[PDB]
Amino acid sequence: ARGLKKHLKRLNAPSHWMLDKLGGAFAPKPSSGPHKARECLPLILILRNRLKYALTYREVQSILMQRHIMVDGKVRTDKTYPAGFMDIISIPKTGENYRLLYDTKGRFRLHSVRDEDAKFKLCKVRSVQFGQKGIPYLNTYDGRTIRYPDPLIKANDTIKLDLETNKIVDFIKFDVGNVVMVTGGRNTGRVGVIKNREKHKGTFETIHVEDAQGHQFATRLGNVFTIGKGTKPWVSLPKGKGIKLTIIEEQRKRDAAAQAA
Amino acid sequence: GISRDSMHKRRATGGKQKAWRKKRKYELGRQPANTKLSSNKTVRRVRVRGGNVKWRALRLDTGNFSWGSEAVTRKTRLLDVVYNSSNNELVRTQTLVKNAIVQVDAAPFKQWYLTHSNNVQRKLEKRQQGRTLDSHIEEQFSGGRLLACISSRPGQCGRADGYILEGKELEFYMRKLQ
Amino acid sequence: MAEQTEKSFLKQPKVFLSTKKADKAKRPGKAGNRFWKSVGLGFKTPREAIDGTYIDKKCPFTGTVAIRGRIIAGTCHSAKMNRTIIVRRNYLHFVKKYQRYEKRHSNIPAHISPCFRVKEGDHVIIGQCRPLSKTVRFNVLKVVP
RNA sequence: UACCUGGUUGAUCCUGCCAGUAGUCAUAUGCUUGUCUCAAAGAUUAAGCCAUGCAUGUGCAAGUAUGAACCAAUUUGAACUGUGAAACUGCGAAUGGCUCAUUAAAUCAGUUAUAGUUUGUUUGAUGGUACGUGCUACUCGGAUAACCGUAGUAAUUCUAGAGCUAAUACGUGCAACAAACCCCGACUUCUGGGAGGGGCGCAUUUAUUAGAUAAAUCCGAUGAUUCAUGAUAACUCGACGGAUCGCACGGCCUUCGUGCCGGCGACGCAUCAUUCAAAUUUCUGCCCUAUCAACUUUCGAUGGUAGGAUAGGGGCCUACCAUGGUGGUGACGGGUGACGGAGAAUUAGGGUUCGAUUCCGGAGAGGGAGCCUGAGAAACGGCUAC
RNA sequence: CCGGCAUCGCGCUCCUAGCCCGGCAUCGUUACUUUGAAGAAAUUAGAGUGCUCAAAGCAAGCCAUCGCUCUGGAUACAUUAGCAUGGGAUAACAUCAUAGGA
RNA sequence: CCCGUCGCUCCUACCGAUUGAAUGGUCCGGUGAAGUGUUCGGAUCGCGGCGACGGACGUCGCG
RNA sequence: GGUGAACAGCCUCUGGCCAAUGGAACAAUGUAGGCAAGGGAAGUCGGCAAAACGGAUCCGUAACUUCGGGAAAAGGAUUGGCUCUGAGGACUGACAGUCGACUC
Ligand SMILES: [Mg+2]
Ligand SMILES: [Mg+2]
Ligand SMILES: [Mg+2]
Ligand SMILES: [Mg+2]
Ligand SMILES: [Mg+2]
Ligand SMILES: [Mg+2]
Ligand SMILES: [Mg+2]
Ligand SMILES: [Mg+2]
Ligand SMILES: [Mg+2]
Ligand SMILES: [Mg+2]
Ligand SMILES: [Mg+2]
Ligand SMILES: [Mg+2]
Ligand SMILES: [Mg+2]
Ligand SMILES: [Mg+2]
Ligand SMILES: [Mg+2]
Ligand SMILES: [Mg+2]
Ligand SMILES: [Mg+2]
Ligand SMILES: [Mg+2]
Ligand SMILES: [Mg+2]
Ligand SMILES: [Mg+2]
Ligand SMILES: [Mg+2]
Ligand SMILES: [Mg+2]
Repeated sequence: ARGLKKHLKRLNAPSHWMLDKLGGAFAPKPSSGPHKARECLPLILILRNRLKYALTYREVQSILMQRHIMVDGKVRTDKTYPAGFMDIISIPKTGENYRLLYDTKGRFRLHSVRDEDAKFKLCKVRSVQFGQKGIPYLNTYDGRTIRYPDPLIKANDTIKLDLETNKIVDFIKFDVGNVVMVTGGRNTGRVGVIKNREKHKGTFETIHVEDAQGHQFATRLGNVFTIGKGTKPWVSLPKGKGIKLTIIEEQRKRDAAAQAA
Repeated sequence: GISRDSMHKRRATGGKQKAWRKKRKYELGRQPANTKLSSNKTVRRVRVRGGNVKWRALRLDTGNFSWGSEAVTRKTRLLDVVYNSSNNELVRTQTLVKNAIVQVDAAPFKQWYLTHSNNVQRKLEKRQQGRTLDSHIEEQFSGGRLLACISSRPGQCGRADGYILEGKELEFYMRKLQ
Repeated sequence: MAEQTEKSFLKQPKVFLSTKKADKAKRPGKAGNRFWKSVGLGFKTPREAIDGTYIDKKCPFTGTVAIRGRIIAGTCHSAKMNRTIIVRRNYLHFVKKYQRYEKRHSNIPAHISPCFRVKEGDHVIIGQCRPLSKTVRFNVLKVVP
């Protein structure tokens, strides 16, 4: 039409928001922000629909305008903020930290972390290039721009950032054999170790990953995300250690949980 | 207004295209500038998409011309338009337009060329053993005004910038000027 | 000289001919040497596009067009225009009601550089570029006769 | 539930249709109707016409207050203290919503591309020189609404004039080095220089140059670039480089002087990236019609070159040149009681028919056409004309 | 159902490259076929769930049903066009006889 | 059993002089509102330079 | 000779003429030529007479047809002056020199 669309209808909402169908006509319409806004969750979905600390739009407004809800080292009072992958959401009054990760079935969990693994975050880089006066800088998929990059940190790689020094402390070089976890598509959620990476001139680079227990799959580059060097992750995985389990297997889990009680 | 739409054209097969929209702004045009060469220098603001500004140069006399073979770029004053690769009428009515051929003062270039105690003549003798200075441009200095190719977009940026002719381009335009 | 044939002097942008300090081996496109660009994708820049005198701003190798998008193969259907051909993309179509194939086709205008030399009905490989004209969105990258 | 039944005959076996049979998230209507849950409803005809009323306005501690009010009420110094209605300023009104008229490779779907572009905002990073002969900043303008007052008009958020008073409205204008380097350049000693002093932010445009190899001291990206970016010479009557607003006070005297000072924010300028997007754009795909076989092209048709315009590619337009483009694989033309799609009904399978409609995309606001503001409109709950 | 082998396997220098050595680049196209990715939800199929059933909905269930636990909110389909991997049976195109061959 | 002409009633379509008629479109040409851009234009309105002149005047500064 | 498509009309050169009985006046009716407001064939047997159209370039051109035409159908646009630009040639030694009356 004749400008930006400022309403979002619940059915048009991303499928991983889980939100119901007769709940209304409209959805939170996540504001423009630092993350892709189709791969994100508004802090209203973080508060009302997952943690249930409120029960209405206006009560979530009270939550956020109290200045309690602090994201990534700094309080964000916007109620449609596109919080997404490894954004850390802290609450001083509850002294309670959360970190937003994919779970194996393609959705977002809020995994609790203690303070030491909440002092910092971890994100991949979009691309590193020069700027004014020849000073190099790199761009992350969180949008952050970092100047004077370590001369070895390259594109597609991963970098840890503290919230006080607010710069790089270490980086994982995206390469063969380091644990990744896909962040988009049908394979999203599953962690695994890269086992192969083939490139075709002029198209998306394909990443073949193997899970911790035998299964193998493939993914496009924009979706994969190294976590740690080697098999060991540098982040606390959720209750499913990044293994997507077949529906038969997950039926057996619930059957066994039934027959164990 | 003036429109850049592909709607009013035919199709590639040659059939008419029934209209389905009313004209949109983001397919507009604006009427050309026909930048004259005149003393009463006049460049007017136009406010375009994105809110930024373009400089419609209605008429200029003073331009900015480079000399690549010696890498010196001097302000100068335009003399006249003498050749224009699309239309003779544009030469006739003296419109400043990209890839046109104007004539320039040679005053900044002469006074530069005289440039380039013992510290001075030592540097002059270090140079001036490499002067080549083709006769085709030297005779043009002796005539007192140089051919130059305007390379800016005066209706787009509001300037008459350009470069002095040398070499095959000089000699080809020359061989058309007689 | 032959290639300068129009009412303007044809010349390659940002390439400066009559320079003082010139040398035959610095990099092409610099110090008076003709510009060319390896379009890539395994396509090899032709020898006469290297040592060619023609000046052509729509050539993939020597011009200002970048080959990006999708790549097609077709056949030269006619070479009756200036620096352009129409490639016919024969293929087959699936009629789902009938489980059979009907052959459809499409004529595609494609810009050739003067480096290439096409006769009617020559296998060609073309790649997508910026819109050069009303109908031309492709440049010829390979010609197999 | 992958189905048949009555009718040509004196009777028979057929081809064959007629009629029966069942559904419709498919409408109308007729008869009838006690309870619960659910919930389409001026689309088809008239994208015909509209009385009335509403549907888009906005206020924080943080742009502007003794102009007139309310609450505090004064040791009668200063506040306008605190609540602020009106108004200026800023922002939104380009979303929502309604409809399907026009439109049949067009919109639209899947899939690309932008290295061919603009993008208020978000988020993150970022920013010297304003003149002083680059030897540390150099000065503070009235008028304007609301108010008061005098009025025309029959008249409308019609309208002239006087008196007042602000700015984050408007308009000026202080500038943080070594200048790193770049070009001139007195004389010295001869210079390969010392050089004494004279010219140089960031954006805009133009131009030069660099942006590095291969087996017997080279350093970013791409699948692909003269890319990212640097240096240079300039260039602009330069948009810009903060005359803004909040609280909480609180270490310590240099002249003990609200004194040396100092943090946390709000707003705002510009650049890059991100995001919200847009706009173009590649391939393939759409119903019936040959009683629609040639259509396009002087006046843009297809292409080339140069330019103009656009935010940008492009015959989008101009000048010149070439003689091309589509078609029996159905162009062009005509019909459509035709917006496209996700999908709906029916279904053994395959299909047949439908899809105005609440989700996505497009298009319109009586019919056309043209523009202001703005980041965003060819807006119609904006204007101009017929 | 298949890995790898050898037989009368044109070579590979380079990443994947053995405890001299498997499984390495470029130097005919397609279709077909397998697998993979990306694939908007709503609709449909289909898993769980005693809205009392049911159409539905996406909830909700168990603690001593005392200051909280366990949560789910699956999965499929998506023909045609495009991208990518394995095969070469079947089927078209082009074509070693001038050798301008290796 | 049955074919056709003729006579009559009714329905439907056809040809048909009438430069037939109406509605709606499309093209060429004529006229052309209006807006946008442009040239001149200059109603008034801003340091109100200077005459060192008595709130005034002309030279007025350019915008 | 000029214009012009032109042995059209109009004007001039060589050659030839001012020969047609003259003076005054400008009344009616005439013969020949024009022009008229508004209307536009009502006039009259009848558009008789007059007016209108008229060259050229570009576009467009119906019914009917013996397929040759109708056709210069009908219906439109342009045309001056002056200053330019472009294209079309000849002779001589893909270029150079010399010349060139015209047409678009
Ligand atoms: Mg809308
Ligand atoms: Mg059946
Ligand atoms: Mg019978
Ligand atoms: Mg019977
Ligand atoms: Mg029936
Ligand atoms: Mg309708
Ligand atoms: Mg209406
Ligand atoms: Mg162009
Ligand atoms: Mg319709
Ligand atoms: Mg809609
Ligand atoms: Mg609209
Ligand atoms: Mg409108
Ligand atoms: Mg309305
Ligand atoms: Mg003549
Ligand atoms: Mg005659
Ligand atoms: Mg008359
Ligand atoms: Mg008569
Ligand atoms: Mg009569
Ligand atoms: Mg009579
Ligand atoms: Mg009569
Ligand atoms: Mg007559
Ligand atoms: Mg006739």
